[PDB]
Amino acid sequence: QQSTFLFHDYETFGTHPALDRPAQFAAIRTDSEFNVIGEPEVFYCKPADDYLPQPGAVLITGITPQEARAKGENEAAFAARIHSLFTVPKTCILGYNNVRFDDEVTRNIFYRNFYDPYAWSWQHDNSRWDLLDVMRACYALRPEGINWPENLPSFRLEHLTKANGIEDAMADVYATIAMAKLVKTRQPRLFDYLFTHRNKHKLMALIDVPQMKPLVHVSGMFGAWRGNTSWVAPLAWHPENRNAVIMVDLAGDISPLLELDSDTLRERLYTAKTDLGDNAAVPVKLVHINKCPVLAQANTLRPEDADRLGINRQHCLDNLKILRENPQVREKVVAIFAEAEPFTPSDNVDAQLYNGFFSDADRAAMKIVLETEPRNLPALDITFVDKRIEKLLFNYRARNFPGTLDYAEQQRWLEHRRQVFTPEFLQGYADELQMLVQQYADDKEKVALLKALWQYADEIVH
DNA sequence: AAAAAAAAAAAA
Repeated sequence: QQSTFLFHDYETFGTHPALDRPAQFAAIRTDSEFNVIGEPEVFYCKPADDYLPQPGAVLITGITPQEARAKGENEAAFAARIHSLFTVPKTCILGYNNVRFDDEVTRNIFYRNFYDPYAWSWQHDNSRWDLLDVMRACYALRPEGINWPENLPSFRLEHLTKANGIEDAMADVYATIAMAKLVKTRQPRLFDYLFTHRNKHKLMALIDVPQMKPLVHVSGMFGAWRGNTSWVAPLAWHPENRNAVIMVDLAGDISPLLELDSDTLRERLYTAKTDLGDNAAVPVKLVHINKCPVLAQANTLRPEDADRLGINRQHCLDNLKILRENPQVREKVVAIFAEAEPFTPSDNVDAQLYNGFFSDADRAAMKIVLETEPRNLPALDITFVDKRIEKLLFNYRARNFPGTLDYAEQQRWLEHRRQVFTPEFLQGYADELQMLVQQYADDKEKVALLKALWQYADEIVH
C-alpha cells in the first residue's frame, strides 16, 4: 500500500447528478510526484431506456446516446468499475471542480447501484481534493512564478495550459495533472498547505467563533472581479449542518445585518441581484469544511495582493470591529438558516440520496444484493428498513437487468416510461432541439448531433 | 465515518 493520487473527470448527459446520467469516465493514477502509475482508463456508461440526455450537454461533450449505448456497459457495471478504482487504499481522489460536480455524480451513481455513497472518500486512508480552488488560491495569494491568463483571470484548463507552455475527458485529466505539477513546483509551501488543509479538522481549527477571528477565503462565489477572494469572519456554526460555518464577507455591506430581522434577511439573501433594486445584498456566506474550502490566516493575503485584487482592508477591519460589538447579529444569521422551510425532496427515489445515512443492517442487506445473481434477485428473501431501498432495487433491476423482470414488473416499468415520456415532456424536448438547430444551422457538426438526439428519442419512445 | 437537496452567490 503506497499513497497515490487518482485524477479523474466525468462527462455527463446533463447537469443534475441525481436526475441526469453519466456518459463517460476517465482516470489516471499517479504517485505523490505526479508520475503516471499503470494505465489511463476511459469508458462509457450505457443510458437506460427511461432517460433522454439534455441537448445542451451533448453539444458540449459531442457524445451521443447512441455512442454511449454502443460502447458502454450498464450503470451497475459502470458503478462497480469506478468503485473498484476509487476504493484502492490510500488514494486521494481528485479532479478539477470535482467537489461541486464530479463527486456528486459519484455519490449518486454509488447510491443508485448499492455502493456506499461516501466511503471512497474517507475509508482506508482515502481522501479527496480539487485543483480548481488550488489554482484560484495560487492566483490570489501567491501568483509569482506562474502565468495567469485573463481578458478578469480565467481558470479554464485550456487557458491555463496554453499560458504556461503545456499541451476531451482524458485531455482534461492530463491537463489537471500538469497544473498540479506546476503549482507544486512554483509554490510548494502554498501547495502543501492547501493539501494538508483538505482535512476538515485542520480547517475547523482555524475558525474561532467567540472571537470572530478573520480569515482569508478564496471561493468561486466571490467572483473573478475580486480574484475570488475576501476576508471573512465566522458568526456561528450552521444550526442544521454541522459541516457548515456561517461567515460574514467583511468586504460587503453589513447594514442589512444590523437593520433587518431574520425573516427579511432570509428573503433578501435568496433574492436575485437583479431583483434587489435599491437594497444591499446580504454579505453572508456558508463555508463547508467537508468541501476542501480554501481558508488561511488573515495575513496570508499580502497587502500587495489585496491591492492588486481591489480588496479594501480598512473596510473589512471596520465591519469586523462593529460586528464584534453587535452579537445580536449572530442570532439573526443563524435564524436565516434555522427558521427556513425544510427541504422536501420529490417522490422520485433517484433524488433522495440526502434523506439520510443507511444503517449497518441495510448496508449488510445491500451487500447481499450486490453478491446475488441478478436472475436470483426476485427469489432473494430479504427485508429492508429504509423505504428508499425497495424503490432503488426496482429501478436497479429494470434499468440494468430488464430480462429479469416478471410480467407485472414489466408492466410497471412500461407505465414508468410512459409517465416519463409524456406528450408534454416530448414536446418540450422537440422544441428545445428545434430551437438549437436554428441557433446552430451553420454548424454541420452540432446539427448532426441534434439529429442524433432526435433519432434516439424517436427510437426509445417507440 | 459519512450528508443535506433549492433558493442566492459565480462560472460554465
